[PDB]
Amino acid sequence: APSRNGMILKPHFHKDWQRRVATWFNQPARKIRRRKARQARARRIAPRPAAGPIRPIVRCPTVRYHTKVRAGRGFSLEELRVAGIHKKVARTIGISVDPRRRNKS
Amino acid sequence: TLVENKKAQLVVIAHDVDPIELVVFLPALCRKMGVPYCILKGKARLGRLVHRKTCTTV
Amino acid sequence: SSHKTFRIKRFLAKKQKQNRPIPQWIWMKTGNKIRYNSKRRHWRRTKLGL
Amino acid sequence: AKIKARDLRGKKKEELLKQLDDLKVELSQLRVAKVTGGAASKLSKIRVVRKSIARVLTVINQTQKENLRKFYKGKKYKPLDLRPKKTRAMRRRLNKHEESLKTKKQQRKERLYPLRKYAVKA
Amino acid sequence: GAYKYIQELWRKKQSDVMRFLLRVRCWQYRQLSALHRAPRPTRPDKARRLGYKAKQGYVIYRIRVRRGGRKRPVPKGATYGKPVHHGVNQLKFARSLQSVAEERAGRHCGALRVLNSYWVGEDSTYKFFEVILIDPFHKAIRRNPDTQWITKPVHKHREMRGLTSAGRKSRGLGKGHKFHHTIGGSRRAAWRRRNTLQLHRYR
Amino acid sequence: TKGTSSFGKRRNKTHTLCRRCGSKAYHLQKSTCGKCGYPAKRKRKYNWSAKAKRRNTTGTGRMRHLKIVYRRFRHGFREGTTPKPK
Amino acid sequence: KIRTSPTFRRPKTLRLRRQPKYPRKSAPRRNKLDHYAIIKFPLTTESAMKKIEDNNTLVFIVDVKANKHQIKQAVKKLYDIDVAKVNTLIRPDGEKKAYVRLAPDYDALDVANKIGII
RNA sequence: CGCGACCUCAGAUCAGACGUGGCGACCCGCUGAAUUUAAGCAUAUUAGUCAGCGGAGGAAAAGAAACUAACCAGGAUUCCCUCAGUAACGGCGAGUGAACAGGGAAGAGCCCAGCGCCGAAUCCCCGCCCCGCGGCGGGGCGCGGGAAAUGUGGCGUACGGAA
Ligand SMILES: [Mg+2]
Ligand SMILES: [Mg+2]
Ligand SMILES: [Mg+2]
Ligand SMILES: [Mg+2]
Ligand SMILES: [Mg+2]
Ligand SMILES: [Mg+2]
Ligand SMILES: [Mg+2]
Ligand SMILES: [Mg+2]
Ligand SMILES: [Mg+2]
Ligand SMILES: [Mg+2]
Ligand SMILES: [Mg+2]
Ligand SMILES: [Mg+2]
Ligand SMILES: [Mg+2]
Ligand SMILES: [Mg+2]
Ligand SMILES: [Mg+2]
Ligand SMILES: [Mg+2]
Ligand SMILES: [Mg+2]
Ligand SMILES: [Mg+2]
Ligand SMILES: [Mg+2]
Ligand SMILES: [Mg+2]
Ligand SMILES: [Mg+2]
Ligand SMILES: [Mg+2]
Ligand SMILES: [Mg+2]
Ligand SMILES: [Mg+2]
Ligand SMILES: [Mg+2]
Ligand SMILES: [Zn+2]
Repeated sequence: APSRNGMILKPHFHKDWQRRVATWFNQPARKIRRRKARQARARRIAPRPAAGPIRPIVRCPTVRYHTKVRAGRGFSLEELRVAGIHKKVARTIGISVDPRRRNKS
Repeated sequence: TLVENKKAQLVVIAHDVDPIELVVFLPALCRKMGVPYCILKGKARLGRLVHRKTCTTV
Repeated sequence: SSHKTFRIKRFLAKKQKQNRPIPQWIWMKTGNKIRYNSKRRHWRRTKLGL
Repeated sequence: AKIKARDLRGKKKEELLKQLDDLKVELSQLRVAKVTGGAASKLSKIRVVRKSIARVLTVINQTQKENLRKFYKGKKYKPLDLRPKKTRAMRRRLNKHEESLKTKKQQRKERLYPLRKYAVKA
Repeated sequence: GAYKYIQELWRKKQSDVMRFLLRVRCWQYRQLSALHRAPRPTRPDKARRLGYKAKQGYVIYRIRVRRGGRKRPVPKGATYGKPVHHGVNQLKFARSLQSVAEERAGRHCGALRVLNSYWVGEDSTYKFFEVILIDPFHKAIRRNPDTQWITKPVHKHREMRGLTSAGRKSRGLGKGHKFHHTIGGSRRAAWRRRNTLQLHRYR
Repeated sequence: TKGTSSFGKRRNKTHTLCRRCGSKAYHLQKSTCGKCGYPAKRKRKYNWSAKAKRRNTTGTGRMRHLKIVYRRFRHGFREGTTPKPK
Repeated sequence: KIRTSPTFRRPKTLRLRRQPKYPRKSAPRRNKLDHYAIIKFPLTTESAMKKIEDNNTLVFIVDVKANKHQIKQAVKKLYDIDVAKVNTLIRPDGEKKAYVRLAPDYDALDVANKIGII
């Protein structure tokens, strides 16, 4: 029953919501585990860059973000064949490659 | 492939291949390419030429 | 009944064997809390199921 | 005196059997004495005789089974008793050689493009 | 290659030649029982393109599925409930008849593993499929590095869990904006991810 | 004669002990167990009785093989070898 | 050959006999029901004494898996005596009593004296 | 008439293997209500939820676009924040309800069929010899036996490939 001036609300609590309540008490443990696995991988790959392969320059898709660059998936095959590196050697020497990327300019 | 490349001087075809569709196309192909073709009684006797149990065509 | 099966006779034999009071020499153990056998069974009172 | 197990490995099956039979006869006499009403000494020796029976039998079984394992060691087919009894899944899993053998194509790929060791200057 | 010619033959199912073949084969499979082993695949090209090979350890089972829809097994058509749930006749089964076929084939052949299946005929009251099964403990399969993936225990009873192609077809999974109610592992996974109250420690 | 008088005519039983689960729930005329369904290959178990589920499960019995399995897993299922003799 | 019956019966084929490439089990099992393990102890009650004195019988308690033939052979082996007949019953406790009557030329009193019950 | 092939189909306590059933907190595939809310109730809601059935693993499922976008374009799958209680659905009532882009955790890609070319160049099994042997494997020898031309192995797969 509404009473006086208020804002009428629509709580999505009509299902069996108490059966699915995902708590976050293991969040610090998860952070510790992630950091420990990160250190283990970094020490395993001894001299290689700890952050994996290099990645290319990428423009964000939509008009809202198309003024910003970021890191993409991998370098494109046109870029590889213009740089002179081989498709199957780039990954061995540590360069991210994807055959999906086009080059419109 | 030999028939469609014209390297076969004649073709022998079995008559009782238990899916007939493995060779049902073959006579028309052989006629169109020009090579002679024959139907021989018995894929078993045809496969006796090779050392195998059965052969459809040679 | 007098007409029994081997299985039922064996079961009755086991129940009769376990219907027994405790020996007194266990009452003098160190960490002993048992005072009597609380799983007794009188034929008239408890009918054992079956 | 005190029947142990170290002094029984070097013996032979026939005297092992005769010692076992003598021990069984002694145990039977002890049980008769128990039922008729005897001495606490014999009542206590009953368990000693039983354990002596147990160790004689286990020595016999161990010698027999080790001999049989030596017999079947070189053969390809051997009894399920002599096969290794790991878990069922570990018996069904791919064995070491055939889960490591690999195709010629991808082994050629590995030999043509090995993963290099590299570093990047800061 | 003759396989391409066979491919176009089986694409021209409507011609008189294929009509004769389907009529005869359907009659023969109808005379036969509902679950039997075919010595050879009836469509070698189709089985090969589905993943079959002429080796030892591959078997083909030809099985028959009664045709039609699924009616609700309710006593005397009395669904005690609301009118929305009263229908028992025009209902349909979520899975496909090919998937049902593979399921019962694998169920009978417990020690074998189902790869795929194809269509070989149909009449008014029955459909016929040939299921391609693999014996996982044959050494000719165990020692092949490109097909020993089927020996792993994780692939046990694929057709029961809907991992074969026919089972995947009825799961509504795939890339794109059409399959939005499956993003995640499956439909249940998407539902569970969406219907859960994430309560952070600090909210 | 609805109660006391009719209670006196009960002299032959409808259930006996079954071979599988040992409970007095083996129906004689049906030849089926009321608790586990003995003739059926699969154990009779339902999700609407948690108490019945926990009364007889893996945690309730002797664990004859599976406890030894746990003990052997702790060391990795070793076989064929013996500790270094003195 | 011509057919004289309008039925078709499955022809009888050659059924070859098992030859195992390896025995299923490593060794034959040991007979755990031997003479010593088949007889446990002789009864020493007043009824047993009356029986041994009067009917020339010997009263033993054996295990439930023994039959009269095995009991007779076990008594013959252990005590070197001849056995006429054996009566058996299973007691309400679970043990299986045995009444063993001896041949007329043996003396049950002497057998009891040597075995150790009196 | 007899004999010999192949094809389909039988019987074996034939030689060697494999499946069954249990637990089921998490996972996959089917089946699937009604209490309740709507201040009545039938669509709707509860809810693809409980109950029921089947199938696994140490994780499962998914997964390398028949994608998103309409930008100066991004680029497998899975998870977290936000998008957003939004677009939309709804006796447009009660109620229900995503995804794209953005930031992150992780980051790995590949293989067939088909078209072709290589004297089937391919695989399984039995016997001897040598070694290894508690994951049954390596090598030599058999005018040894089978599978396979109704198609095995090598190169090769949309990023093009072959000569
Ligand atoms: Mg108020
Ligand atoms: Mg009473
Ligand atoms: Mg290849
Ligand atoms: Mg409905
Ligand atoms: Mg449904
Ligand atoms: Mg998969
Ligand atoms: Mg479709
Ligand atoms: Mg009745
Ligand atoms: Mg069950
Ligand atoms: Mg056999
Ligand atoms: Mg199961
Ligand atoms: Mg209401
Ligand atoms: Mg109300
Ligand atoms: Mg009402
Ligand atoms: Mg409704
Ligand atoms: Mg709904
Ligand atoms: Mg449920
Ligand atoms: Mg497990
Ligand atoms: Mg997986
Ligand atoms: Mg692709
Ligand atoms: Mg907002
Ligand atoms: Mg909903
Ligand atoms: Mg996104
Ligand atoms: Mg990272
Ligand atoms: Mg090929
Ligand atoms: Zn039962």
